[PDB]
Amino acid sequence: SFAGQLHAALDRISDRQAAARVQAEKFTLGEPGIALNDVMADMQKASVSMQMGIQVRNKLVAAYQEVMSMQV
Amino acid sequence: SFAGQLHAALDRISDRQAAARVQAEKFTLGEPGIALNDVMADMQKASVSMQMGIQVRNKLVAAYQEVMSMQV
Amino acid sequence: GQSWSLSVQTLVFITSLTFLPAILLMMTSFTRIIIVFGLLRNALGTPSAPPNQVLLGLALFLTFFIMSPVIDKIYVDAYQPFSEQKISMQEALDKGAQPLRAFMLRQTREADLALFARLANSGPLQGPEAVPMRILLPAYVTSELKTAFQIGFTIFIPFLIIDLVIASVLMALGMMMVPPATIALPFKLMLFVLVDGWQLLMGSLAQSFYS
Amino acid sequence: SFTRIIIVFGLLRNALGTPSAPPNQVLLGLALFLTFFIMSPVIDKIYVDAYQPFSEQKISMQEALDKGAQPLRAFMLRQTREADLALFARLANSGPLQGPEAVPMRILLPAYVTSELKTAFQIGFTIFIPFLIIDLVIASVLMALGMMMVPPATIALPFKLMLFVLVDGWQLLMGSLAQSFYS
Amino acid sequence: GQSWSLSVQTLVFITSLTFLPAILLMMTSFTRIIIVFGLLRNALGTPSAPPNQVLLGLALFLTFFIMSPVIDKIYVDAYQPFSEQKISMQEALDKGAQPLRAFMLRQTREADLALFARLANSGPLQGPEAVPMRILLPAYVTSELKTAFQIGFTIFIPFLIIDLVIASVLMALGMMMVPPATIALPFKLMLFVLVDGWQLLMGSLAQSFYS
Amino acid sequence: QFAFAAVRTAGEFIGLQMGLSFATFVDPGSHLNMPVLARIMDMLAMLLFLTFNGHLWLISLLVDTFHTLPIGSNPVNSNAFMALARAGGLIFLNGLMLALPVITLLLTLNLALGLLNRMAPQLSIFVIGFPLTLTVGIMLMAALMPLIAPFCEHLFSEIFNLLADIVSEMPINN
Amino acid sequence: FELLDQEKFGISQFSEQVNYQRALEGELARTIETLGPVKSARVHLAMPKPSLFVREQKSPSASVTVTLEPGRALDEGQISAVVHLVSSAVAGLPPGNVTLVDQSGHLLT
Amino acid sequence: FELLDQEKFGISQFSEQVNYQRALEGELARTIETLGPVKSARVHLAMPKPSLFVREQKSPSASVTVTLEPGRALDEGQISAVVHLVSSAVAGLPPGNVTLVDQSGHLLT
Amino acid sequence: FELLDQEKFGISQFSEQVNYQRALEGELARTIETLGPVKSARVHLAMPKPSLFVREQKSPSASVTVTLEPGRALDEGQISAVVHLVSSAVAGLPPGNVTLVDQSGHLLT
Amino acid sequence: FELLDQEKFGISQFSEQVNYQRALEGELARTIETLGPVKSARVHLAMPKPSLFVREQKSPSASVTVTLEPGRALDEGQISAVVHLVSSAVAGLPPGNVTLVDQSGHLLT
Amino acid sequence: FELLDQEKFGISQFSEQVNYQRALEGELARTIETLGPVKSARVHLAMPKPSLFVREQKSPSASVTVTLEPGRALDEGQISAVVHLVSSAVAGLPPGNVTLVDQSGHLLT
Amino acid sequence: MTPESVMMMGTEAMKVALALAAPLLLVALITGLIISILQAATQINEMTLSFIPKIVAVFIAIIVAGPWMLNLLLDYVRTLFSNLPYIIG
Amino acid sequence: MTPESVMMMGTEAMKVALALAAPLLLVALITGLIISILQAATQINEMTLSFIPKIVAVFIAIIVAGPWMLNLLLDYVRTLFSNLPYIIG
Repeated sequence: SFAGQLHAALDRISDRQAAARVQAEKFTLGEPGIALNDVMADMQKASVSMQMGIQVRNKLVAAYQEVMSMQV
Repeated sequence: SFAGQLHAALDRISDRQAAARVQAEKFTLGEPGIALNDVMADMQKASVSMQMGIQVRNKLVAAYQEVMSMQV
Repeated sequence: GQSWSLSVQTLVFITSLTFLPAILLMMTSFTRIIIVFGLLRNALGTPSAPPNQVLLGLALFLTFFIMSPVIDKIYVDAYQPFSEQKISMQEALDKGAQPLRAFMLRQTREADLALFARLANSGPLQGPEAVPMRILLPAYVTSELKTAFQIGFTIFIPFLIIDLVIASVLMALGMMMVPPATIALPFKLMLFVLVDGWQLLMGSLAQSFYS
Repeated sequence: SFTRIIIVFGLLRNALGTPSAPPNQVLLGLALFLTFFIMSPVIDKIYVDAYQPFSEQKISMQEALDKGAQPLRAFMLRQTREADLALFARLANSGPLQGPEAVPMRILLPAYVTSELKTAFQIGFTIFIPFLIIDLVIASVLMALGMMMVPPATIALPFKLMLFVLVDGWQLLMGSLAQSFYS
Repeated sequence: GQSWSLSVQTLVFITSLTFLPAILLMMTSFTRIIIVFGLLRNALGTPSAPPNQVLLGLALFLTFFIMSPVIDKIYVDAYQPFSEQKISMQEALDKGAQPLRAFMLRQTREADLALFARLANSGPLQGPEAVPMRILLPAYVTSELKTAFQIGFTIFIPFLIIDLVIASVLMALGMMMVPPATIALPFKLMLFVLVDGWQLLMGSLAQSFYS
Repeated sequence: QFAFAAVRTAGEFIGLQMGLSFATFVDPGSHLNMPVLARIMDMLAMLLFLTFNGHLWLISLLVDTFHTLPIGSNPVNSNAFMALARAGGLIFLNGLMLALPVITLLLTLNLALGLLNRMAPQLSIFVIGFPLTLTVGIMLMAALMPLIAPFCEHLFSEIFNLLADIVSEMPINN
Repeated sequence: FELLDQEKFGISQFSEQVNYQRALEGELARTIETLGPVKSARVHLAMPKPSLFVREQKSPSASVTVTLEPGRALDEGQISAVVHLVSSAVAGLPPGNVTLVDQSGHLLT
Repeated sequence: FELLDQEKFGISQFSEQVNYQRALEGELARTIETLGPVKSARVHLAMPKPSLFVREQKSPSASVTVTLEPGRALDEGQISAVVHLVSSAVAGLPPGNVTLVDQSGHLLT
Repeated sequence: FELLDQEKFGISQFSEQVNYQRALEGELARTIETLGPVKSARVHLAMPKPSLFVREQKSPSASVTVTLEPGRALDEGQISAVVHLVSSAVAGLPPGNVTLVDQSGHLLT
Repeated sequence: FELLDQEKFGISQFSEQVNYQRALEGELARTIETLGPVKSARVHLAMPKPSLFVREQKSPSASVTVTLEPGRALDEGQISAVVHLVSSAVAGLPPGNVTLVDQSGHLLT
Repeated sequence: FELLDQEKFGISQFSEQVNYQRALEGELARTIETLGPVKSARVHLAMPKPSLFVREQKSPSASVTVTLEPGRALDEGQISAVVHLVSSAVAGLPPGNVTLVDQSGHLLT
Repeated sequence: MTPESVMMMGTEAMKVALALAAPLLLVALITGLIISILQAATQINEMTLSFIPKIVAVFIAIIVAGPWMLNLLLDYVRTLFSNLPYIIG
Repeated sequence: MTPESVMMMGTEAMKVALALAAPLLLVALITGLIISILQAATQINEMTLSFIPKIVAVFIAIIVAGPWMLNLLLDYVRTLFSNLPYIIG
């Protein structure tokens, strides 16, 4: 179970980003009950998650290239 | 075909950049109708498009070199 | 269904831009072509006579011409709904891979996939149209590198016959320490160019891939 | 995991008599695919014993590392060799004991490495032997008729490839390698 | 009017700078020249008697000279309208590539062109000129590869004749069991240097290029 | 690799006695005779190394060399490179000892065939001699395999005995 | 029948699948003769599968030419007897390709 | 039987799987003869053999041509006797492909 | 028959598919003779093997030249008898390419 | 049995697994003869379609053709005697594929 | 025809497709002779295959030179008889390229 | 593919070897035979006096053979190249 | 692996070579001996004069031997590949 786990990770990241986006969209239209500090914190958490994801992607692709560029 | 797709992508990138540049020029010429909230956004989107294009170019040339340098 | 955000869509697309040109070309489309080209170059008796870059470019062009139909099918079925935002990336991947999977399965063997399934401990399939991408690729790769060897051997045979007959006739006429290879090489080259080995060979390879 | 598979594939490629006849990229891809197919049970067990507590945050890493490493060491112990383990124990002044128990990491890994190298060479020799037989017989028949100066390499190689494709070498070879790894 | 911005134009120029010397030179003019040089090296009965760097330099100089009229044509038709920004890259590239396309079309084999067109599944052409470069390039490569070996066999012939005659005259007097290869090399080299094979062959291949 | 090289030469010398020595003329291209009867023993030797230990015995030497040589400013002793260079030596020594039966038996057949010249001077050894030697020479290989099984072990220990003294007597040679 | 018995040094690849088809036609026509109303049949087959860069099936055909006995005529269900008698004895030949003709013209299929 | 008898220099592999099919047909028709109402049978098979790395069905067929004894007719369950007698003696041949025909037309299947 | 008759050591690659076509024409014309009103037929085929740089094959053609018996004329349905008798005995030949002509001009097709 | 004694230089791999099946059929039919009511049996096997994960594996079948002694008939449990006598002597042959037929039609299975 | 029957050890490649065309012309003219009003025909063909991907592909042509019997003239529908008799017996030759001429000039086509 | 096809492929390929070499080998062998019988009646020779006649006999044999030696080579390889989409299956 | 396992692998490798080559080796010498006898009894010869018949003699032996020589290498390697998980242990 590798591709399934990777797709689950991507699903979680995209879901968090979508939640942040919809919360910001709900706030900017004037719906009560949404806090500016709350939406800012959620957006920052989403950005941190995306940065972690891209770091993992870079590490994995670098390892793949290093391990498959060698000559047997 | 590959040539057609490449031409279409490059032409649309160039059209986006030209539209952004002409909008900025119209703004700096003093003609009313530009609120500075569109020129900056369009310039940023054009820069994003150029970054995507150069990343695709780097990946494509790397792949081409890798497949062409194989010892057959 | 849920749709991935643009920030991760571009990430996954760029990541796929690393594997897709390298592996999806090396072990999917023209491995047999490059193998048989190398074998033909060896059989010609003058290794590394044609430029490797020229051979690779010609092989790539022949590969594109070979896979043009399936390329067109996946191109329309993936891009056009994607271009009009009709489908999401997750479903677009499977929809594009379905015709490619069908074409790949059309060419593979049976014993290879059976052995791979038995190794993977997957449950028996009553319908052939259920092989996952995990099990499909190795069977196709091994079938390709199996058929390439026999095609190369068939190509090798006539030049071997010519070399044997010229060596035999030379030694019958009484030339022991005369290298036949340095003498037969012009004859092998003339036979190849006169029977149009390159054009006929690539046409036959294309027809074999089609059928 | 699979240092032996690439070695045996290289031995087969050299036995074929043609350098880099299959692309190195395709050889590595096939090796990786076979490796993951073979290790799928062990990898699944490791995934369970690691993620299942860790995903729900029930244990700490200071024990999770040991819990995830124990099955891998148990699997590797079968592939290791008693003589190599004993020699490394003598080198590193560790307690031999009558019953093996929790061989240290400093000793277990090199024994596995050298045992895999030894078995890889043993399989490669047997893979090389049939091609050597073909070369011997073709050279002998060429010499017997008075063609001692004709290079058999241009003659042996087509016969080697024909035999290799005719005996369905790839499928039975990979099956035998997988069965050897299993038992 | 439409054109490309400076950034995308320089991006395209830098990208094309990668293909241009490698392939646009390898598979266009002097691949058959280097093939002939390698065949002559093999025919001389000595590995790498002329060094590879020297051979490549001579081939590069020869192809530069050969392509001089086409170079002048493409220069005066593309660079001059482009060096003074009187034309955009979009059509400047096509105008520059047109003379080279015509040269490739002239140096092509009709059978190869027809086979490639049938493989590509495109037969609506009304004239030879309207062919696309995509179908023109592989046929040109194949024709150049054919003529390379066609010249190479003719290069081979004289050394084969010398070897055969020296072996026959050597073994006719009871010296059958001694290799005449070591004795044929001085005679072949003397013949080549006396006939001035290099200068004559360069002119011959230039005339072959001029058809 | 001296143990390998002596084994390598022994197989080659067997081949040279039947049909593999036609490279006696000027330097050819490919040897035309190398993989015929060399690689059979060029790779069988490493298996017998794996019968005892592949790297274990070599590694055990490396640890002991550190005890003998603690890495310092002591200059490397002389009169030792010549001794190990003088070792082979055994490359042709042990090569012929393994080659004792094959060399004699093949030559006796060579001598026997030549005696027929006085009965028929047109024996045509280019016609009859080569086929007759090959079948006997190949046959001797299969039946002489057990003779090689303990013989290879001789070189392994002898080189080990040579190596053990050199690495141990050098530190006390200062 | 004769082709299997026939033995020659030459082993022409083509004349192999033609010396065989000529025997099938002669065997198929020997059964239609042993069928009652038919006095003598004469069948030709049309097997053609060559194609270039295409998946075309290039399906086969046959043309029986029965010569009914004096004063006889094949009924409507006696035609399918001779159609399926040939459609089935030939690989990949549907019954829509078999052509039956009397000794008086009269295309029956 | 005949296949064992049919041994010759002929290295053709195709005439191997054809000299055999011609013997099966002659053996299958020797049993249908020893079946009571049948006086003489005549069966042709339509076995397509090539099938490597493809999903093509390549299903076979047969066409028996029994010639019943004077004054006899196969019953409704005597047809399946001769159908399964051939459907089972041939590899991969369902009973829906066997064609039985009398000496008077009369497609029975 | 003629192809069987034309058996020799010489192996002309072209003259193989031509010595055969000349036999087909002579066999096809032997049946049209045994057809009632026809006294003697004479058929030529136009099978074009070459398929290089051509979008379509363009098919094959034939030209029968029947010579009806004294005082006879082929009816409107007796033409399709001789058309399909040849259209089907030749691989890939539609009935729109067969040309039937009497001994008095009179293109019938 | 007799085929096993026969040995030849030829490597006929296919005629290896066919000369054997022809002996099994002749051995299986020699036992069914030594069975009481049966006077002479005649069995054909259908070893077929080896494959893996196919829609239908099909399996191999057989078709016994016993010829009972004058004035005899196999009972309902005497059929399974001859079915299992063949279903078990052949590798991978279920008893649902064996076909038993008398000398008077009468499919018994 | 007769030239095709003739066999020579030498086989010039071009003289292969020319010794054949000379036989077609002699065979085509032997039928037009057996056509009633015609006393003797004389046909030449103009087969040229150098056409690929060109605006002006070109086509094959023929030129019959019939010599009608004393006191006769081909009708308007008797011309198409001799046109299609040649247009169809030659591969790729439309009826718009056949040229018919009497023994008195008189281009009929 | 079964090993029988390889034997069939070898058999057809090797049969070409005999036919092509047959005119050259036969004329060379008979030439030595022609001299040998003519080397009676004062059989005195020097050593062989037979190799040079082999040259001219074989030399003219190749000339008279000419294209048919190459013509077979053109056809045998052409079928194998054309059968490549069929030797696979 | 005991040393017996090492040497047992070299046995059948040479034996198959002994088995495969012997029919071809015997044909070469048998044909040579006949000509060698012909090289007596009015001994006129050039050097051997036997090369042409010898090549043809073994050439026909290829047809005579053919498949079962090829079939020899086919099963021996399968036996070797059958014990690959078993030679190590």
